[PDB]
Amino acid sequence: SKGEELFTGVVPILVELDGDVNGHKFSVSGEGEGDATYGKLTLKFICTTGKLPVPWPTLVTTFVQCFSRYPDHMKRHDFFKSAMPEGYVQERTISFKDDGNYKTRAEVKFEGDTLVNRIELKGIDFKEDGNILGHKLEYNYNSHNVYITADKQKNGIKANFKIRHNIEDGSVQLADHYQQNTPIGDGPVLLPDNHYLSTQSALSKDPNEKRDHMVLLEFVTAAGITH
Repeated sequence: SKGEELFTGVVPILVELDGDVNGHKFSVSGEGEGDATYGKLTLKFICTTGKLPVPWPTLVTTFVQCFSRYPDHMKRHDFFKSAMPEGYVQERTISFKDDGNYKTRAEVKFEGDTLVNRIELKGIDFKEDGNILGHKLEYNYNSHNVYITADKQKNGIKANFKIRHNIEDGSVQLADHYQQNTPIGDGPVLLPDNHYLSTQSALSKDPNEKRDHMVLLEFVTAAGITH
């Protein structure tokens, strides 16, 4: 795609989120850069409203799959880059097993040469002292498969996957994800064959940062198609 060519080098990224989870209103700003050649993301996020009222890991999937590494032979399946620069809408329902849900609506597009992800997040029916509002999740992140399918009537894609958040007692908090993406612009976009994105993420802290924050290093490769 034409859009593919926008990602051959390192691209600056901005993430802005406004959230309301059980009436706790918050905002997050993130900065960093992506190198889709290597499937690579590096960002730092700051909660600009004070303390983040949910655990940082729960927001990772919400906080730019255009930076996934599509192998050359899978170029024709890369919806995400094909929608650029005009971008795509990304909507999800994230269901935390036996707890509440997030519903997110985001727009991912270029502002100049910077790739931007603007998100509105709404969370409801969380348990006051469950794993989310009670901050019982470990500060770490597992490796997942994101299963993608074409959504032809929307000129886009769907994704369905399970995220596992480790709980501090050694257990796991499942977060079922259902996702739909829709292009914004009028250029042709790629409608993929079934495939998945294999993810890995490492969370850290900046030792000199006293605001509530998250440093994220993530690698994602598309897979599941041989030719």
